[PDB]
Amino acid sequence: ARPTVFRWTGGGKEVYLSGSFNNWSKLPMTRSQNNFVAILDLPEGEHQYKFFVDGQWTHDPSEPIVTSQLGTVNNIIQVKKTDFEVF
Ligand SMILES: OC[C@H]1O[C@@H]2O[C@H]3[C@H](O)[C@@H](O)[C@@H](O[C@H]4[C@H](O)[C@@H](O)[C@@H](O[C@H]5[C@H](O)[C@@H](O)[C@@H](O[C@H]6[C@H](O)[C@@H](O)[C@@H](O[C@H]7[C@H](O)[C@@H](O)[C@@H](O[C@H]8[C@H](O)[C@@H](O)[C@@H](O[C@H]1[C@H](O)[C@H]2O)O[C@@H]8CO)O[C@@H]7CO)O[C@@H]6CO)O[C@@H]5CO)O[C@@H]4CO)O[C@@H]3CO
Repeated sequence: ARPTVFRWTGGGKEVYLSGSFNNWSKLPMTRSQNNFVAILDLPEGEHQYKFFVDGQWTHDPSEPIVTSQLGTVNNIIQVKKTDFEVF
């Protein structure tokens, strides 16, 4: 697994990260420079995720998106060879 950084820049007071990599639980993100950050060690390959921002599910319009099998919109990124790449 590679260290991988998620950064929410869309504002809010309290933000959780939810994704395929945590079985769609809600990881509290750390407030940092007016943004929210979380760092996970993730295997190389595809990951879907979304944000829970002040009680509302939201995706990041600046990362790629895909429609899940549930009929919902997730972000989709690919972890590659770069420690601490930011998504
Ligand atoms: O919890 C896991 C989950 O979290 C994230 O989903 C959140 C999402 O981002 C929010 O927007 C909100 O979702 C609500 C949504 O906006 C509403 O539209 C409504 O959803 C309705 C759908 O619109 C509608 O399509 C229908 O859904 C049916 C499906 O069409 C049908 O295919 C089937 O779904 C089953 C799947 O086929 C199956 O794969 C399995 O789903 C899993 C996903 O594949 C997987 O990605 C993950 O889902 C994430 C998700 O991607 C995030 O965005 O986990 C799933 C397993 O838990 O299971 C499905 C059966 O449950 O069945 C459904 C009908 O049940 O109906 C709904 C009406 O409810 O409501 C949404 C809120 O419930 O919230 C979610 C978190 O809840």
